[PDB]
Amino acid sequence: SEKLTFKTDLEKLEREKAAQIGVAIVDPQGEIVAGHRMAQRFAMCSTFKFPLAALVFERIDSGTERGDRKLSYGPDMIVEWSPATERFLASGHMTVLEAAQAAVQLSDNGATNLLLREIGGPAAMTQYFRKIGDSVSRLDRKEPEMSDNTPGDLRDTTTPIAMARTVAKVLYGGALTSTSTHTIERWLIGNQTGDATLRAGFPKDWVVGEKTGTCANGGRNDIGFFKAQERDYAVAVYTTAPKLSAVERDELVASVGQVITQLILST
Ligand SMILES: *C(=O)[C@H]([C@@H](C)O)[C@H]1CC(SCCNC=N)=C(C(=O)O)N1
Ligand code: NA
Repeated sequence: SEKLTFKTDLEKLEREKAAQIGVAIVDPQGEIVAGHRMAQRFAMCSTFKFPLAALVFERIDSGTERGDRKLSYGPDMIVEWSPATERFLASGHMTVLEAAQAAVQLSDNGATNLLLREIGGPAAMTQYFRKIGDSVSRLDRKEPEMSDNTPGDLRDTTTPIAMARTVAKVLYGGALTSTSTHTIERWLIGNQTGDATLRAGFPKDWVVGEKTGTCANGGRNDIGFFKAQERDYAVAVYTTAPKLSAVERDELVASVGQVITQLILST
């Protein structure tokens, strides 16, 4: 059984790395292909920035937001890991689209918070999840405190299956116009932060786009999509590995990518 091999290999990683590994893979309609701990809650950390960008694109599509609107800010908006926000600080603003692209592709925290300020805060992010059919994912705080990942805390969490289904809804389920869907996919493909994680474990000919996260207390996550030839999939990987170094957590997620690949290729 290829799915048994998948389960067994993930459990071997868990045991040897002292880790918990949550995975869900779904088809474009949100039907389950495979998973592991798929309805266990994990901290979203930076992975929520992909759904945030989807919210922004939905508002742009609808006309309730403009992509080129200038969002002004001062140094108060600079928090840890805000590379683009820092570069644009002297100019005094970033546009909605510049901020969204920095949030997705650099995981820029300042840019994320700038968009959160604009779209109605964590409550509004959570409302968007509910609107697209996700009753599980919740944002409670801005960055970086939302990534605290205190054991047991249900704030700022999702499950692998809820998030994989949200990804499928955004990319394949008509949440966005064709133009906006294409743009967000290109942003995910061009992500600058995921070279050593999930996509490092996929075949080089698969089209892959993803959004990473790193949380306190050993969280390392990666969510997105892959196209294996003509077949499209949405995937969410959430891991917790307190005893590993940062490099080893990257490698753990890449290893999960290889386990996913073995399943897809062999089935
Ligand atoms: C998201 O999970 C965190 C945010 C909560 O601070 C950011 C930080 C990182 S990695 C830290 C250094 N970044 C780049 N060199 C990520 C990430 O996407 O892995 N998101
Ligand atoms: Na300020």
